[PDB]
Amino acid sequence: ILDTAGREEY
Amino acid sequence: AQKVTQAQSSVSMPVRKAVTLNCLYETSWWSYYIFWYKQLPSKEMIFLIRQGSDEQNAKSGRYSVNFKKAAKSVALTISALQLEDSAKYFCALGDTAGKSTFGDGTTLTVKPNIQNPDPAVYQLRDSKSSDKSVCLFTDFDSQTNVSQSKDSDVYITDKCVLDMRSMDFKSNSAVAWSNKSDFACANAFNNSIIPEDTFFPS
Amino acid sequence: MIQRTPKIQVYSRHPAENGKSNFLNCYVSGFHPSDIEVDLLKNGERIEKVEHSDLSFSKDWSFYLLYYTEFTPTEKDEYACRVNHVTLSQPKIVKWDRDM
Amino acid sequence: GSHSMRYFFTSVSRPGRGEPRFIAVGYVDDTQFVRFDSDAASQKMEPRAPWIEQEGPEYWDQETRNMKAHSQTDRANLGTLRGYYNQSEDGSHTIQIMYGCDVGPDGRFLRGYRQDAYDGKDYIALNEDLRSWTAADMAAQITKRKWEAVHAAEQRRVYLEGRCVDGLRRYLENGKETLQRTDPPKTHMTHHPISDHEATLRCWALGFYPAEITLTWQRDGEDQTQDTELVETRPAGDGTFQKWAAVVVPSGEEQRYTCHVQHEGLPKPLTLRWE
Amino acid sequence: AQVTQNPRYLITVTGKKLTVTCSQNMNHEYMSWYRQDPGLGLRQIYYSMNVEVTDKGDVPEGYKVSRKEKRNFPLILESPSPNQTSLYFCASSLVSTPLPKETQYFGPGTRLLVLEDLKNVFPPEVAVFEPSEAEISHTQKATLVCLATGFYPDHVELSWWVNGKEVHSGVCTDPQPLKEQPALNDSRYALSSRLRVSATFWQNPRNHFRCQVQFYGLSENDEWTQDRAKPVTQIVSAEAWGRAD
Repeated sequence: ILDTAGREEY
Repeated sequence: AQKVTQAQSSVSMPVRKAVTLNCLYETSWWSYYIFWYKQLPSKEMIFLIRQGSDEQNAKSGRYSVNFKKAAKSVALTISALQLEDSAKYFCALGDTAGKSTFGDGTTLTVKPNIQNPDPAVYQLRDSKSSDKSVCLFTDFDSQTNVSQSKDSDVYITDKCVLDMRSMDFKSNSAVAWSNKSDFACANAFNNSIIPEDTFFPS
Repeated sequence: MIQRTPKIQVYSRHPAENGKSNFLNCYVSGFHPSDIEVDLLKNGERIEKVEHSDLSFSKDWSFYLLYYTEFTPTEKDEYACRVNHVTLSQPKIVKWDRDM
Repeated sequence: GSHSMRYFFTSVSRPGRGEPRFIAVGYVDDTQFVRFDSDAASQKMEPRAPWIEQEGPEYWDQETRNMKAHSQTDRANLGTLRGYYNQSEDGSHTIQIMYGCDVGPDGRFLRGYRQDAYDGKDYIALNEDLRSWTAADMAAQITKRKWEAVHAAEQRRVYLEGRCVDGLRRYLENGKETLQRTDPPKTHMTHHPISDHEATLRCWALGFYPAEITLTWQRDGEDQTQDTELVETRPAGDGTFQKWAAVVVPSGEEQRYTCHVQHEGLPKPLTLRWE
Repeated sequence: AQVTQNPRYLITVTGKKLTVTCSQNMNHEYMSWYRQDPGLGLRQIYYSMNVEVTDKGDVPEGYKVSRKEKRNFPLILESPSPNQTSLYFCASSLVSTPLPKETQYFGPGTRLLVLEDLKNVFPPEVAVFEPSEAEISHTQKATLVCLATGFYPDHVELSWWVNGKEVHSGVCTDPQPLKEQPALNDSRYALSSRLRVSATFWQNPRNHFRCQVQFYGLSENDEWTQDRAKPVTQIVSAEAWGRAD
């Protein structure tokens, strides 16, 4: 199950 | 199915006590969150607490969740009730990608501790007019229920708790009014069971 | 930018036995970037119905892919894998050697 | 007997071919179970192992939505990195991401991983304490400061120690028959004369699972890492793996060499000799 | 740190395109729209996990959204119809799955009413009813009652102002207006509120009491062809002064 997209902008 | 059920539509509990608001859900989601919300009479919506599907029982202030995963039940418990806890509480389910499903809510009424009751019915006249008047049923204790009018041209509100904060004094009241010629405060609350010692001014 | 050349291995899934149904594999690994072209050859001719695995990579970030097809080997039929990549001047042909 | 779950994301800018390509694959141990490809027709996360096909339509829709959100942020991150490195819109570039968790034999958390790469090299990685970041260069240092301000580490650690472990257990249960297997390697040796005074001994291991294996050559007990050639462990394509190790030996000295095979499926290590 | 919705109240006619804006300046990735019919829960319309990511909720039909920048998440109704009459909430949070102590923020709500025409919109009349002398001599307290009547729709806010300042101590307002003609769907409404003070406070003639009702009605640019005054957004008040015994 995937992690939730978020807090990963470079 | 995908459904959140709050089976009690209304609950009433005395100040300083504890209440438990139930929530059952059906879902095929196996990784999720349960949210609890508080909606004020102003309809302002306020997030309270979140319970993760893989977490221990959530706890925050006077709120706690009793999460029973196999039962799919996540009741919310509010401790040491205050009058400001009167609201409609919503239970909700959320997945791992922004989607959510709400239950339809439970209305919580926190009843004040009226320790010097003095039930009475008063007539109040308009600040400006010659005809207009209002009847006020006030100072009854919390166990009195005001019954809705069953007469179309008489208006009666539900009961209402005000708090004179500086005096540490609480009291209930309801208001009734009418355009009728024959309308009188002795008859206004006829369809409610009111205390036997209710003061009607001479 | 770092550029890595594919390493290429051609082999059968099971030990090769003439006349018995098998799978022919071409495993390309250690390459970067990810665009790559891979054919399986039978007697120098491109085999048509060829499948491949979904792109992934190893601990050092280089990619790997398996291309594969069903086949029944003989003593007369030569098999090979033909690979092209930005690190290669021309297609690279590695022959299937069953007795390796 | 520990286990793993891992996701491998690849996002490739294609200047001259429109939108970037977004790919992701998931693994439990050395078994793949899901895939996504923005070039494929479905636009959906798709099953790639039989024990994940039980998952219902809301699981696939939920995974597809998280893939779509991931792809948009990779789309923006390609542009950000182009600016950090003073590159061009005409250049193709690659972002790679790996993350996942290991559980023990009881099924509880043991370690978590999150690591990002740009054009085949480390860019930024979550450290082992899941509270700290290693930036590989000055560009990544900007990203590190951003991620310290927005509680990135905690956001990753909540997944790695939570949802990740809980999904891994579910999959290990649902695919228990295949995922708990341990196939020992079947071994043999070939012999190939190079000259009339030299020969190649090749030690073969076939049909083993999981993929991790050790093959070493000894010469009279001596570790022999002199001219010992070793290939990349490769997939059979039926769920098992293959490897070989070779050494060139002087003709007539064949029996002075031994091959040792270490695999989790072997009670004791195997020793092999050409005889 | 707040979620803003504009407008908070809107009365519009069937089929006239409208947009309700939602914004927050906390750099939140996640934003979501819901509608709440009376007595029910929140039904998700659309939500957005980050810039340029949108996804349908349970009830997307008749609605569109966009997410061009982090700050804004507008709700667009291409052709409003009466069954889109509802209370709309925008919510936001830093990420789509918040951390333990992280909050979901809600906007104040948008009361949207879609009508065939605006002919039934009516501002309230407001009256203040002075305390009875019998309550004063029986309790040494004095309750004022405010009554707002004849208004439609029920888009009102009632406040009490004593000597120029809003008060909440001693106030109780009905949680919901009631219908004056419960048989009609277009019934006008009434609302009541009480303010209780001490007898000595009511008996000081320099004390001033104002009941104020803010009515949210038509805008200036709404068309009006009727004889009576256009029922625009406005404040209606009634007052009383204290009186010596």
